[PDB]
Amino acid sequence: LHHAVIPHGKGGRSSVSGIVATVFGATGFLGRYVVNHLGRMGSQVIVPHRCEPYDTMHLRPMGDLGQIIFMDWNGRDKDSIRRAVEHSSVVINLVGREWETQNFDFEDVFVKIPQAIAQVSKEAGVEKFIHISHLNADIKSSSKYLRSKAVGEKEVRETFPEATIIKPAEIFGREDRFLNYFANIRWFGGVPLISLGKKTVKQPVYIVDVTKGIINAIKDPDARGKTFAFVGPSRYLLFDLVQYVFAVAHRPFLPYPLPHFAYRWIGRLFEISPFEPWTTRDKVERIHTTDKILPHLPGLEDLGVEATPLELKAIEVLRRHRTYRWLSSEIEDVQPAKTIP
Amino acid sequence: ASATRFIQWLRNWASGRDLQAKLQLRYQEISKRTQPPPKLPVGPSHKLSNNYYCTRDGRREAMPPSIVMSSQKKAVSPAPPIKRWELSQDEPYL
Amino acid sequence: TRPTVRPRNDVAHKQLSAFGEYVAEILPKYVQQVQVSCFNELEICIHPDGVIPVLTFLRDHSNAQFKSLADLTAVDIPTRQNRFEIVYNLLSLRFNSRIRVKTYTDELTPIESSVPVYKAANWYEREIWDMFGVFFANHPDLRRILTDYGFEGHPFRKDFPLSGYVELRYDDEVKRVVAEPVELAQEFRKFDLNSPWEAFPAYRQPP
Amino acid sequence: QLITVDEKLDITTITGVPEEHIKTRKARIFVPARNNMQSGVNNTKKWKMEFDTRERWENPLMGWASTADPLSNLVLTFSTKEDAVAFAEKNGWSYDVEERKVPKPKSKSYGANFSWNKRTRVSTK
Amino acid sequence: GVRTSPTGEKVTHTGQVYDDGDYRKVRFVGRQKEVNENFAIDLIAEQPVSQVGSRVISCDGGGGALGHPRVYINLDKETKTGTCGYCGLQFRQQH
Amino acid sequence: EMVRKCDPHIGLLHRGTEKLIEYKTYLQALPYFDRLDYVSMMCNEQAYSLAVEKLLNIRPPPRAQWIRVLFGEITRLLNHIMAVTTHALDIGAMTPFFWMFEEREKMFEFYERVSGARMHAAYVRPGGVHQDLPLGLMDDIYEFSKNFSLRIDELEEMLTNNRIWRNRTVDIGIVTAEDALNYGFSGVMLRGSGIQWDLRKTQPYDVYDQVEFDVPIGSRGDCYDRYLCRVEEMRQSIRIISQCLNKMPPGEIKVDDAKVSPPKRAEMKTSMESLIHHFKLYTEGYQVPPGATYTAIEAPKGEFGVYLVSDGSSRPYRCKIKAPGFAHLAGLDKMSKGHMLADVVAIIGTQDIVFGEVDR
Amino acid sequence: TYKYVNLREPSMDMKSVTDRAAQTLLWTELIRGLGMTLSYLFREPATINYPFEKGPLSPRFRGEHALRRYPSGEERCIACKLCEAVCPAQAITIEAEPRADGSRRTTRYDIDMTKCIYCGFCQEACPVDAIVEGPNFEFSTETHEELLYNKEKLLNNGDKWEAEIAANIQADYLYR
Amino acid sequence: LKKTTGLVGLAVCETPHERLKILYTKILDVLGHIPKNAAYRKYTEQITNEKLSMVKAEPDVKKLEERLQGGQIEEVILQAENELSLARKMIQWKPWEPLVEEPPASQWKWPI
Amino acid sequence: TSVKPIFSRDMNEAKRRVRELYRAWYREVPNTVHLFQLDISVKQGRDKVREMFKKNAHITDPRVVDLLVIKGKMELEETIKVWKQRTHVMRFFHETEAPRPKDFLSKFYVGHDP
Amino acid sequence: GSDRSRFLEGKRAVEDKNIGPLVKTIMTRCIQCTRCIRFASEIAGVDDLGTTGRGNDMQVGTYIEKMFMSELSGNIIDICPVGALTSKPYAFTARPWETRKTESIDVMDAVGSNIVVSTRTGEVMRILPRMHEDINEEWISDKTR
Ligand SMILES: CCCCCCCCCCCCCCCCCC(=O)OC[C@H](COP(=O)(O)OCCN)OC(=O)CCCCCCCCCCCCCCCCC
Ligand SMILES: NC(=O)C1=CN([C@@H]2O[C@H](COP(=O)(O)OP(=O)(O)OC[C@H]3O[C@@H](n4cnc5c(N)ncnc54)[C@H](OP(=O)(O)O)[C@@H]3O)[C@@H](O)[C@H]2O)C=CC1
Ligand code: SF4
Ligand code: SF4
Ligand code: SF4
Ligand code: SF4
Ligand SMILES: [K+]
Ligand SMILES: [Zn+2]
Repeated sequence: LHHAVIPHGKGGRSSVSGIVATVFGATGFLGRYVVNHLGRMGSQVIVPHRCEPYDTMHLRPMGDLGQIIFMDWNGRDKDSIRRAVEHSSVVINLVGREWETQNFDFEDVFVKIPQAIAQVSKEAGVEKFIHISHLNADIKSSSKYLRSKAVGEKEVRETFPEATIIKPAEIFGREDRFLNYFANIRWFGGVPLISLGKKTVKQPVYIVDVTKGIINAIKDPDARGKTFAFVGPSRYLLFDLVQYVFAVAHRPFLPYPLPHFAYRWIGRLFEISPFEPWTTRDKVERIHTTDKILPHLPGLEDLGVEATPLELKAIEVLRRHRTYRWLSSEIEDVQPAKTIP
Repeated sequence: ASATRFIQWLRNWASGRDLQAKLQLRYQEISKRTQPPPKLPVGPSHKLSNNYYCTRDGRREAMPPSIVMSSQKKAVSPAPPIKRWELSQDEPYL
Repeated sequence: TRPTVRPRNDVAHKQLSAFGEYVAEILPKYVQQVQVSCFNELEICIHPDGVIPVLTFLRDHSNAQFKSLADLTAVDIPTRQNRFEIVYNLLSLRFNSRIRVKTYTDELTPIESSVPVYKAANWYEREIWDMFGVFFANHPDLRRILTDYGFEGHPFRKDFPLSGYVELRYDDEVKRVVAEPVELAQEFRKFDLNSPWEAFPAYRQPP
Repeated sequence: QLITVDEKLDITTITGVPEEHIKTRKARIFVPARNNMQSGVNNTKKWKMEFDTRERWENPLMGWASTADPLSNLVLTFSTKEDAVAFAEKNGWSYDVEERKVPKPKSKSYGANFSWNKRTRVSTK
Repeated sequence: GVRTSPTGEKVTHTGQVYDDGDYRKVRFVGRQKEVNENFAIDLIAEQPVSQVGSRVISCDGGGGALGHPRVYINLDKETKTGTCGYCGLQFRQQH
Repeated sequence: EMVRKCDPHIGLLHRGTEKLIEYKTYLQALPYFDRLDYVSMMCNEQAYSLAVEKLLNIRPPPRAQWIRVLFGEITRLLNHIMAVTTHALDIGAMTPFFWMFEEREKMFEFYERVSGARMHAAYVRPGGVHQDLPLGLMDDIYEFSKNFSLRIDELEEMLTNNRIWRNRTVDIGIVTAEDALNYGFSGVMLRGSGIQWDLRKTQPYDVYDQVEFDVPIGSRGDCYDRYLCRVEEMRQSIRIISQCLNKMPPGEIKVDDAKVSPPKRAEMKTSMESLIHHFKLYTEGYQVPPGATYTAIEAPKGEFGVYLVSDGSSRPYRCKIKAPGFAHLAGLDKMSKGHMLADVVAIIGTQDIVFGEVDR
Repeated sequence: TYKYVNLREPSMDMKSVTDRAAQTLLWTELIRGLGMTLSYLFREPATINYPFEKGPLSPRFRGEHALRRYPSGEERCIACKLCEAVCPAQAITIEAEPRADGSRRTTRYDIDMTKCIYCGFCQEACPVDAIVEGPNFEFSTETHEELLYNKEKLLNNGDKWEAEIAANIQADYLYR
Repeated sequence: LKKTTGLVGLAVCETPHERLKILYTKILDVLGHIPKNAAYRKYTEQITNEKLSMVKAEPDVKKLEERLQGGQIEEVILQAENELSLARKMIQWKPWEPLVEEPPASQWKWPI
Repeated sequence: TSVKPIFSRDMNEAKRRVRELYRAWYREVPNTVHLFQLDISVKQGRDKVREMFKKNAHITDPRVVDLLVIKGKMELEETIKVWKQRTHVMRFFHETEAPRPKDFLSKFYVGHDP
Repeated sequence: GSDRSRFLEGKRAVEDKNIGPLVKTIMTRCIQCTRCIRFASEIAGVDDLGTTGRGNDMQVGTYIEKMFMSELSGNIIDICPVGALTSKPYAFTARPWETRKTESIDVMDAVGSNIVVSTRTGEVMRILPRMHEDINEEWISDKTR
């Protein structure tokens, strides 16, 4: 170890963890938790960002002076990528959109960009590489999102064979597009579900569990060249999960079946939005994709993390969706949803 | 200083005062920002003789407190009663 | 006639000495020591049991009339078995004089609240309790006044570290301000300044 | 009226000190040694209490010396060894005490410099 | 003078420069490393030695009370110059 | 909107000033006093300087004492402007604040010209003052003073006889003389109720026994009488300043004793004794003989005192600061009985609170 | 001596009672207060046109710090550490060693400008006028780290501001 | 009769001489229950008699305030009430008794 | 060994005060979870309350017990009157602090602290 | 002493003397106390130091160019009351007030000399003797120092 990266202190804000991490896509939902955890223990974090600097302001309080470094980068320019990684010991890739745009599509963000980061990182001598894939990645999937995840995951593996690839289920948390997505359907009255959501099983995972898994993968030498599946502790039918969301938010729940073709037609309607789409056809498919069971892969327990149950943290996410009448309701008012042994 | 006669009369009348004689903005009546150098005086201890520090050493004349009573006639007060104050001849009543 | 030396006032010294023993004559049950400093301040050292009798006498007696509690505070001297010294600074407008009354206590012994004598003492005693941990009995409302809510310890104790044990920051994961063990990017640099040569022979202590 | 409390004074649960900085610390009770660069002895009069030294590391930004030890600068002065020990007992700290070192009395004789037959005779003044 | 390390980083007048593999140089990427280009060690060495006709000379740095404390320098050795310990000006005895 | 209980929760500006001072030499601790009542900076410095001078048994020279009184009264003007105009501003009269902070702006210029800092001058020190007046400064103070009384009149034309101002202030926050004494009040909080007390008169310091001035006294013990007392005190400060300008004597400005006050720079660079004493004063600092004093002054907000404990070394052992606003705010609940929400706004202003000194 | 601020007995003659009746009903004292704000409307305001115009300062002003040189270009600082000792805020950090020649010079000289109280004790303590507070007060930054000055930044400040600094010391050094 | 005492909350006394005779007399009676040799009894009887002599000798209220040298006559009456309250409390406190306890060896030794 | 008491003459009186304070805290936890809108459950709050009482279970000095009860009551008054904020109430749970090892080997790897 | 000077003349200036790599000599600071001479003779048993000339020009030194390299030579740094004899390795690195003093034991021999380790900001700056009458008195060897 070079002398500047020998750990020192007691793992606090002013300590030296010895980690020099470049986190791509740090300005997102997962990125803010990864940067927070890295900063807590005194890591040097490089945050290359495409967005406008106002949108990185929430990251600045997460590290001691000089520990959070911001760079500009473009996914299509390799000089920008190489400048951001050439001094790092671990590169973390959290890049992704849930929708396509006129400038970037699922192939671009889930294949070309991850491959370029892995390619440039390897040439720069970066030793650790963590890449976030998806539990349901599949070339036979209806959703181009999941098809692109399968291709990119493969690509990263050849380009950077020692990469740790992490495949989470849907991640729930304060800024998620999962529990919040279901709660915001109330603005349309009833909740449409394909086949009433009785033919779908989800295994959502908690954001902090995923973050701790990523942090523990950096330090663990066993995590190199491995693929992990980060899943929550319980499996639910989609109908029960959405019903549970509305029970915690104390909103009237009026589910009704909607066929795939009709509901695929609603997704394209919302895709017209030149801004962030409320929903897309791809999202409709992903929501209704049953979460795979991959026993051969290691999970959170193999990284020393106890998966946090949904029931213990839903109120943390869903309290703000309640009206004034129900804001103060406590965590014990709603019965847990039915699980699947 | 540049106000016209009419405005000077108007604002003088409105305030009831002669404002021009006591203007709140500063002009040429204030000191120059470049001044001749000073030559400051010296204190009384600047002497070449009869100036032994032991004879003008305030700190070394401070003594530990005088013990009046340790737990080892006319009544008195801490000081004489305070003399009563007098009304100002300048302006007793505001 | 000595421009740099502070002049003495032996009249005030004489007057304060006479009053100091006058108080010792009237309150012998409590007064343990009376002294007058070279700059003419009178201190009465009393047994803690006599806080109310002594302060009440100084306030109400016709030759005292110390109607104003200027200041009430504590000093921590760890080398003493009664480490805390409680200091009352009183002012008599009638006689244009000041007097200091001092007592002592430890971490576990309560001192009687002097709010019945001086209503000014209410917040001064909360501050002493807050910063030193001295408990004042029969206080109408004793609680922290200066330290953060839930703060642990008494910072003005000499053995409490300058920077404390905890520091605060905002944590994005829990979306609130959190407290965590203190780490300093630059440790406070302790200086050893005392000269090894004695400065004031008048205060030398026997070997 | 007074009560009998038949216990050794122990105030560790009402001082606010974290658990770690009561039982892992080691206080040293000593009289500081004279700074040998000077002859003055006025800094060898009182007893001191100090705690064990812990890690100091370099701040990555400026290179300053960082610390996570809240007691690094805590030094207490006491009149006697007994006072220091009593303060450490009631606070729960493990301590080591070191006897005061007083210089030995020397036999000095200016005339020894000019001895008729001894080796103390000097060859220069 | 301001050298440049084989990486290209400028070396300061204190001899500081991050070595290869020191992550801390990331702090200068997209920015710059602040280096004063006027090395005092070089500038003082450009002052000519002053010839004086006495064994002892005094230096206050010039400018009276604007200089440094006045010190007296011995010039007895002829194998070297007398240097001011405050400002580094050099003096030599004129035969 | 009737107030039934006022429970002031303070300590939101507690910065452990008194613990920090224990790690500082006596010189190093002086700037902490600028930052207590940060509206009366030099008055805070003077209270500390008097206390240290008393323990040192030294005396500042006459010119320094005169400069201290001069800038003490200038500081009283700075404080009373802030006290009255922010009080008026809280009651809804915003305009006088602007007229008068242009005068306050001119007084920061006097601060900056003697110290180089507009507010935290650190100018008054144990032994005298740091530097002598720059040439031409007393002329400028005189020009400022010659017009200030007119500015006070303009303030009075807006408030004093304004029936709206009187409605908001008359019979609000009445405190009896007996209560004010027992509650630890001082300054205008005593004189508003008729108590005839002013430490500049009864326990004078520096050269206050050489200037003539009148102490304003109220009759009804309410906000309006305390407002009038503060306004009249500004006129008396102008009266004192006029005497300080005419009576300013020549001579040195810090005690000619280089074991307390640092030598002049020219001497430090020439004399071996001066260099040694400069070196030691700016590293170890002067030692103070062991002792304890409670020293107090008539600060603009009332009695400001320090209980300063010395253990013989160059760093104070204990420094308890007596802030007048601490006692006054503790009496806010007493004064607000029977009043409405908007009166508590007036009562807070009449007490003239700055939480730097209250919380330290 | 004391005076009464509010101890008046008002006149009860008919003229005085009617003068107060007119005042109450006709709001005369309220109109008088309007006249005073009207008189300010027609005064020239005190605003200056910042940043084109600047507030007056004096040579003593305590602003941004700088490390100075002798005319030959040698550093004035001799690593005596008096400024570090006196700094009330412990804002100065210094390391030193013999330079490549025999000179006593600093290898580290930092000022944490976010610890500094701009008190000027360091320039008072300095025996060689090496560390000064300059006249610059317009150096606000976008990041905290930009206010942690190392020796290179401070030497640059001295080289940047020496022309003004030397003239300010020239105006004030006879008061010091 | 004065219009005001000038101190807020201190009302003007119609009959100051009569009030002062009653209060000093009450003080003296209360002092008669303190032990004879107690210093509080001796000093307080001494000063109380002195004031009582002035009250009888001088009938003019303005002139009486000049003798008593204790402020307004209403301030003197209040002070006599305070002393009377103190005397009653001193009987129960009994501070003429010997010192309750010596302090520890060097409780009052400064510097340490 | 004769000293001035605070509130309790002996340890049996002191334990009566301790039991009373425990009841007040036990009753309060349901309200505190509601008013402050905490994401912990009432059991968690009551478990934390129990934990804080058991760290002091070894005291044998009634004056020390009297002070802990005194401090515990001020602590409770801050909570009931909502002088505390959510951050102060949650400081008891140390959510953002990582677990420090207690075994020798884990301490050995990280650093030098005993 | 007094707080000021009345000396209105020029000062003496003495030339410096090389006595080896451990002790720096700035002899204009010497106050002619002869502590080094007496230590060199009596404690180290070396008669190399002395005084030359007389009057105001009397100079401490070796007269000839000579090294004072006793195994106890570093102790003349401590006894010298002024900065005339200072430590070359320690030169300019630290000031006294800013050092933290750890009382420790030397391990360069089996004598067990008591020392004070002076540290600053997590760095060892110098070694000083610590008086122990029954071991090293108040000296240490050069290897220890
Ligand atoms: C021949 C037969 C004829 C019969 C008719 C003859 C009658 C003629 C005389 C009648 C009286 C005329 C005036 C009547 C108007 C109301 C007067 C009034 O009520 O003002 C008094 C009011 C009370 O205030 P105060 O003094 O505190 O209390 C009094 C005792 N309680 O105080 C106030 O109201 C003060 C209000 C404060 C707010 C004022 C803010 C604005 C001030 C400037 C306004 C200028 C007026 C401009 C009007 C514009 C016209 C369009
Ligand atoms: N439910 C979930 O959240 C799950 C997430 N994942 C994966 O985890 C990773 C992060 O999830 P999440 O944090 O929710 O993703 P977010 O959409 O929340 O944040 C995406 C990040 O990628 C960056 N980014 C997106 N497109 C581009 C682009 N074209 N060029 C440069 N930067 C870009 C964004 O930066 P900007 O803000 O500048 O656009 C943002 O920082 C993604 O790969 C996602 O697929 C896997 C399984 C489930
Ligand atoms: S101005 Fe004051 S606080 Fe700032 S560096 Fe200088 S001495 Fe320290
Ligand atoms: S700047 Fe001045 S005071 Fe500070 S170390 Fe350098 S020479 Fe000494
Ligand atoms: S010990 Fe130092 S001062 Fe004394 S003679 Fe030797 S060199 Fe000179
Ligand atoms: S520190 Fe001592 S030896 Fe050195 S120059 Fe100053 S007085 Fe002389
Ligand atoms: K030496
Ligand atoms: Zn020079």
